[PDB]
Amino acid sequence: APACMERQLEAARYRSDGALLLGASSLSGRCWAGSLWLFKDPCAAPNEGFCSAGVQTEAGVADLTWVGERGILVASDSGAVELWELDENETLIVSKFCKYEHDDIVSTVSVLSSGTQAVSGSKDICIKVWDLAQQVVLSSYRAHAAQVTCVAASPHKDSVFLSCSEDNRILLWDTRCPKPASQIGGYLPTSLAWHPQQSEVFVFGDENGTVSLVDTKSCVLSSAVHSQCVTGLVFSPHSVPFLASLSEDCSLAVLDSSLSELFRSQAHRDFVRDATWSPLNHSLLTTVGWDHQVVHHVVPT
Amino acid sequence: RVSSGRDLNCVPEIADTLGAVAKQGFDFLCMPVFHPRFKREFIQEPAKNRPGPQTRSDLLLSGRDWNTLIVGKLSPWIRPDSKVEKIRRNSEAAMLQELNFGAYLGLPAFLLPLNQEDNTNLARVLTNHIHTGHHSSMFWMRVPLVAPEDLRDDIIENAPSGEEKTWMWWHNFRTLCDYSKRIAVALEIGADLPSNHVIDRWLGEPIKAAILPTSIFLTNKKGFPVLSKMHQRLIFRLLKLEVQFIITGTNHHSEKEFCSYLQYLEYLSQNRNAYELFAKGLQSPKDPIKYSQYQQAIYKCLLDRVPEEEKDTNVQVLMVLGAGRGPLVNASLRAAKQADRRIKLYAVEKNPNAVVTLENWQFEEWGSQVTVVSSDMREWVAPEKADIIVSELLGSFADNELSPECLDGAQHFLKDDGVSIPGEYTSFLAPISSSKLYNEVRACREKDRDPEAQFEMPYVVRLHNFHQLSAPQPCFTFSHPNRDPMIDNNRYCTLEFPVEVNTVLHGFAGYFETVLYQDITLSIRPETHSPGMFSWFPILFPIKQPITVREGQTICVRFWRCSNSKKVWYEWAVTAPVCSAIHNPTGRSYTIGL
Repeated sequence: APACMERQLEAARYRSDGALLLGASSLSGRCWAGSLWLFKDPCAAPNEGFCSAGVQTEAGVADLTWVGERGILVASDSGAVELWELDENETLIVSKFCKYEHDDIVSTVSVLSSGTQAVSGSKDICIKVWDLAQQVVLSSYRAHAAQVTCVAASPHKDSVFLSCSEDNRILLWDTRCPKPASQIGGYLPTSLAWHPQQSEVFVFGDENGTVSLVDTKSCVLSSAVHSQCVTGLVFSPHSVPFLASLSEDCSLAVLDSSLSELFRSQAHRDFVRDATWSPLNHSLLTTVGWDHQVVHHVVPT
Repeated sequence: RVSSGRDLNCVPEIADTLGAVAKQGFDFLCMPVFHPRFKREFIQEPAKNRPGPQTRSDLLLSGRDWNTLIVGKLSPWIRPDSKVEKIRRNSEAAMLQELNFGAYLGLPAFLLPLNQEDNTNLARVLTNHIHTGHHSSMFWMRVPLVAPEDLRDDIIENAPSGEEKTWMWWHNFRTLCDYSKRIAVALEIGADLPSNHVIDRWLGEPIKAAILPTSIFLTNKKGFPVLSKMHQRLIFRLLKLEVQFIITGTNHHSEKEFCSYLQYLEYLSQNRNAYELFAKGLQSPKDPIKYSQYQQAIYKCLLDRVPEEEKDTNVQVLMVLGAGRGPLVNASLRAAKQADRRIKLYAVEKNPNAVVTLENWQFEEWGSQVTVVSSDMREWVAPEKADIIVSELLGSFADNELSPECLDGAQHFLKDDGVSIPGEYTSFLAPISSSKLYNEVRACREKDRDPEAQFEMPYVVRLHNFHQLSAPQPCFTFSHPNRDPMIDNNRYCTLEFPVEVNTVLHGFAGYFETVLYQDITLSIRPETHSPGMFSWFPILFPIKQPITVREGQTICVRFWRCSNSKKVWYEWAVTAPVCSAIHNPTGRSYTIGL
């Protein structure tokens, strides 16, 4: 297995049995290569020797997500989307494929609700849609005018995903339609999250730190939560979910449907990159950052 | 041969990338000095105390590799013209840091994205870095031919100036950076191209690189990438401007081993003249094609002057004013052999350094047929009256270099039946846009003179990096001999040139046309350029402050040729659409001395 890991952790993604997945990359140093690390224990992280499996990549790692259970999908620095299988005992990681279909960095990646297909947003303005079983791209929609900062596959409808970019556009997509995209209503959008139950309504975060709740049919119920760029909006697995918000302010604020702040963690020394609620304790929120800390926050509810 | 490079935003290790890159034949690598996702905070606590190194250390490559094989890239997260105060000020500081590392490394050039409408702040950060003693570096502003807001797909549930504004982003950048010589354009091509009327303008810019995405390349029937013909023409022009071609993107032709895209540039650069070959390398004022046309003219005169039965008895008197080293006298003699006619010849030069050469010619080759006069053509009290006076007192601008004042001075020893060669010449003007010639004009800023007088004086040049806005119009006509008494070479003229498109005007280019004799013409006018004649280049007349023009207007320019017994000079002024100060008044910057 790899002997070493990188400092700048960029992604965190639980799965159903509570195992923790980290994407880690060298955002400095001689080698900007990156690594994936699977932990059966979120508390064993980030120490290399206590993991269950992990592998080095031949290029950076910007984002990742779960394809089913025995697979991982990876957004590379190299303008490519990599699908990595797990071994039988999940002690090893194996490339399902690596494909270079972007002229620039794969900024974000999301999987469609059926698990067969994936959407890869990017800085090379064209968004693309992947068939993961055939391992080939079916569609390439160059609708934006700038870097697509973030996207969000719908949690109920397989053909639907969101997209936002530095052009201030916020687009709802439907790959069944002939002109798939449609626009949703001055500061730029940074990250998006669908509400997992109100499938037609979502939230967005902007560089000014304002957080908003906006419906597909519509309007900006919002609050000035953060001071700096809201990198991620993540929804808990409750029936009544709690909206985690993590920012470049090095702080973590967790919200509810009212968008009023319930909890604030300034424990991180640098940018919080990702957040993922654990399935075995719905009060427990795990975060990672470029300060290399792996933190588990337990939230009063 | 073509020069080329690779635009990689991912560089895991520099020796691995530069190792596989150079093997594919690229001359250089465009890469970022800091990781493009590695955002940095400077104003905001607690992030500003980030431990560790901020980038890959410069020791990994030798100083020769940095200064020659590498080009920098500004990080995409940098929006120094963002509206948000905290996103702006962190973004000003990062740019200084990525540019000063560009200096510390010794990089030859740096790539800076221009894609927004407003780039006022980005220039200030770059205006403050130029004035730091860092001259070993260049700035390649990355601006596309077609904006991202027009090349996109129209697949959105809303409806989709608009073609030229990719330039106005740029002209509003360099104007803010005072037209610095250290700022150049990397022109990002895409599959959709504008009309050729715009391209002809863009090539007036300092295009120093061309960025070619792999996504424009088609696939030929052999499976290899090619460009459709509307691109290949543009690249043929870019090659003439000697730009460096940058292969942005990734292998869409995944089987072909990405170097195939470079192979086609090394194909087009082969399969595509002597004026460009002879010319090479601005200057303030062996061409046998130019002298033959004098010879054929003399031949066409002597047969017209001398009937066929007077060939042996008609002594035809020629005066070769401005003989110099005597090539026109060899021609004046060769025409007589070619015409089989008797001529007596008075070669006139003042310059003793050349009379030494003529006098040697007289004794070695020409014999007593050739008289030489050491006194000048305006002083010499001649014994006999010329039937012909032959000359090249011409210049790049025909009435320059005192061809008229000398010939019309040497008219009092010309027969009344006589003719003059060149008998007529007419100078021609057209406006031009040239951001590179303008900077080469400012480069003449010279101590111990008025620092704006370099614009009140012309410059001879092989116009290469220039765009022409209108067909040239005749400015000044002279016909010799002057059939009239007193009337003077002091002349006034006005010209109105239409305009098609938004463009700056940086001067007016001088050409000329001359009728040596009937239907025999030397000329460097482009639409009537003489073949293989390259002795006389065009000239450039600069203006004090460039003029930014709107389509549908007219460029109205006024030139004067004025003189006294001592000095001769030009004055010029643009008065429509805007008033430019009358240039070179009273010869304060330029004269051609009588």
